[PDB]
Amino acid sequence: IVISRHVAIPDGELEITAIRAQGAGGQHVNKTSTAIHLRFDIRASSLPEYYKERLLAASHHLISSD
Amino acid sequence: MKVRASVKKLCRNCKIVKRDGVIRVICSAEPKHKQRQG
Amino acid sequence: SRVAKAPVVVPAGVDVKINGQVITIKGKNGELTRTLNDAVEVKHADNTLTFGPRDGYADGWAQAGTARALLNSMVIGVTEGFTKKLQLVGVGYRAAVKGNVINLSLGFSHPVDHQLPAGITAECPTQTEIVLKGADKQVIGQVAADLRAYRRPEPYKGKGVRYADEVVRTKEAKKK
Amino acid sequence: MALNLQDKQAIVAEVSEVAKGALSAVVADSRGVTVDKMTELRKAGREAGVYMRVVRNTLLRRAVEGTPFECLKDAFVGPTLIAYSMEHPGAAARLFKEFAKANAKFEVKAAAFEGELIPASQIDRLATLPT
Amino acid sequence: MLQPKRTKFRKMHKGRNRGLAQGTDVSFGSFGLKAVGRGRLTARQIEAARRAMTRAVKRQGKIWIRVFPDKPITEKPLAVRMGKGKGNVEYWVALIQPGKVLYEMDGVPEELAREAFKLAAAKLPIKTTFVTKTVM
Amino acid sequence: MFTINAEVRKEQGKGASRRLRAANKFPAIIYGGKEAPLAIELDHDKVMNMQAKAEFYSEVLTIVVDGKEIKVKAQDVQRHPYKPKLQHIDFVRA
RNA sequence: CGAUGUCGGCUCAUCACAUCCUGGGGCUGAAGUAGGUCCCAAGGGUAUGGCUGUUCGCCAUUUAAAGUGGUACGCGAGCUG
RNA sequence: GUGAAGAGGGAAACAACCCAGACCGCCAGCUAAGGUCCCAAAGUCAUGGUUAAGUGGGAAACGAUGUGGGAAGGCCCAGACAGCCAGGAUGUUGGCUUAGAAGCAGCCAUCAUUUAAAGAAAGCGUAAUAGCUCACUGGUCGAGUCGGCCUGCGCGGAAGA
Repeated sequence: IVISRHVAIPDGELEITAIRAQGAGGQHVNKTSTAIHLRFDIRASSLPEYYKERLLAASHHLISSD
Repeated sequence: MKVRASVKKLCRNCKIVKRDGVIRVICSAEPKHKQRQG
Repeated sequence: SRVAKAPVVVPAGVDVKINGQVITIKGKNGELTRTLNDAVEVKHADNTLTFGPRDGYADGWAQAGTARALLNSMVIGVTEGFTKKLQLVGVGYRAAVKGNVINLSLGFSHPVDHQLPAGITAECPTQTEIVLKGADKQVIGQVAADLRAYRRPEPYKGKGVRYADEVVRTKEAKKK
Repeated sequence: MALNLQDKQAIVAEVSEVAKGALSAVVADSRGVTVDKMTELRKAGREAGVYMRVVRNTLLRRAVEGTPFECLKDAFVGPTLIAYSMEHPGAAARLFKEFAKANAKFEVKAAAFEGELIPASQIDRLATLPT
Repeated sequence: MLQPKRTKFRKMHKGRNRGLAQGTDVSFGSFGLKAVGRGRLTARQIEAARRAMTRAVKRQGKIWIRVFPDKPITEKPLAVRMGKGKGNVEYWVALIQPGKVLYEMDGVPEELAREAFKLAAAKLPIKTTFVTKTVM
Repeated sequence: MFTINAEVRKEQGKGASRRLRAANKFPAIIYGGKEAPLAIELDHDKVMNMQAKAEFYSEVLTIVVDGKEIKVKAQDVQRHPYKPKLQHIDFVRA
């Protein structure tokens, strides 16, 4: 449940990570306020087969080669 | 075997024992019914 | 309790003396000596083994039935002797007896050598079998289990040193 | 059972036959099959039928309590299960003949057809009767 | 979900929950589940237990739901500081005092009812107890 | 058959009732007719197994209270909310 | 707040076990090989680079594996800026 | 209410927690909270139960032939609980989809014979079978035994630098 337009896309298929930010804002942005999400989403897990096929086919940025 | 927090009588032959302080479910019929602590 | 309320009468001739708290059975298959827990009071008196539920030791009644079956099987062993028979199940397996040591091959690279304890005697009627005789039911049971533990039967065909009386289940592949 | 009065009902069912007892027929077949018992009952089924009462509640506290009203001779054998094959018109009937059939077919045991109540004999043959 | 249609007040106090229950009596059905514990019932929990009970009887009997949530407890959007007023209403909860009958059911046998009520038993957040409808 | 050997109460009130209810015996009272209302004590354990018999309500009780035996009828049943036990039952003097 | 110097890297570590590898086992929709999950185990071992200031990450190529974290998210009276 | 603006005794250490309001001296006595095996002052106190986990001396949903005490109930020397010695059948492929699916893929339904008893069926295994059978039914030993209910204390649940 991280709901899309058609598939409900179930939780468990997303690994939320927090990485130290990138900005010119002192101590807050460099260490503590990590608050940056590098969302780990993979195609192999329950995406409605055409969604899997129309994900690897049309290459795009933000997706890996795998 | 399968560890849990709840040992249950699943089959009709699954016997219950408190072996070595640990409650376990032995089964003389189905070998995949072996359970541990709980 | 139930079995504790059932006396054990020894077939005369197979002498039994009570040396304090250790029971000594002298018979035809040797001499058996085993200790006992301090909760049971024993007495031969006629030839009937009676066990007593002593006070204080609250596990005494449970200890009675325990000591009963032990001594029952003990005195029977010195008279006739206990027997186990294991079949060497498996194509290409070899098992033979050479003196007091067992030289067998479970299909391994190196021949497995097993040693007979004290009075346990081994012989093989056929190349694919072993039969063990002895006095105690523990030592006869241990070696039968240890030889089974060298190679347990498979769940696909059943190759291995198993008990001739124990039936193994028969599984089969998922689709092939 | 289903009730102790049903156990008492089985007791009074036995006394209905003991009040009409003429002979005594024993069968100690401890090892038998359903069809084995049926093969003997079809011989009884076409001679008489269900009339040959086979109420087997032969405990020492069951059958022994249901016999002493009349023909007390079978109380000495009492227990150790006896498959009774007795009927009302059983006075010198073909009941002894039905056991020799079983000794040749499927049963090596049938209490060796003894006979206790008035056959004027024991385990040995009973053929000379007004049957 | 069970929500009050046209509520007078959008948000009320979190108050207190004490004393022994009110609905001790069972009259509509014949067998009912009672709450021996003391806690809170969320809207989703009661709808989950309604679905997890309508499965076992497969359209037989007559299921009753004694309580209605009617009290909106609230949560705030995380990472906000305290103050500025109460949060937005999220879900409705009913307070349960010990001895409250939750469900009622009849049109089912005594044996089947004891088993089906075990299904909803693990779906609710407090301690359970099974009872039956008696005269008086 | 519904005969209960009962005793009378020497004390009453809120805590006093809980004092004896903890001693495995609950209170009850009989009213009706024109006579005086009598607060009667009776053991708890027996009644829970006696009320299990459904005829207990509809049939006329015949309990005794220190010599004089009075025939009664059950009026109210106050069960403990969550715990399976009784607290107080009302008796119509009938 | 009459100062407790700030990410990353470097050097140097050290502990936890919720174990990445090696080890010992239960089970299988476990034939064999190879895999899946769970349990016991912290002794030791636990990548070089391209790009980025980076941690993170992607990619190339490896390896038995390239574990996850605590330690002022270790370590600036040790270095770097 | 206390601390703040009250020290003293106890809660190991601990302003606010429990007891208690320091005028000074004393090598004097009686109590409070809390304690009385040793460190450490005083009970290895008396009597009668209780736990086997070092619980006690960190915690839940839930699980469990742990175990103590209490009440009722089912069955029980016209002999049970459990094993053992025998059976588990009579039409049947159950009609129906009978495409191969024989009580053993599945709708749905389900009577009566032999009787001390046996569900047109409890399960593994089978395209479909067989076997073993679990129910339920006879003898053997023959003493109590079985299932829940209310509570006392415990077990597991329970992994960090």
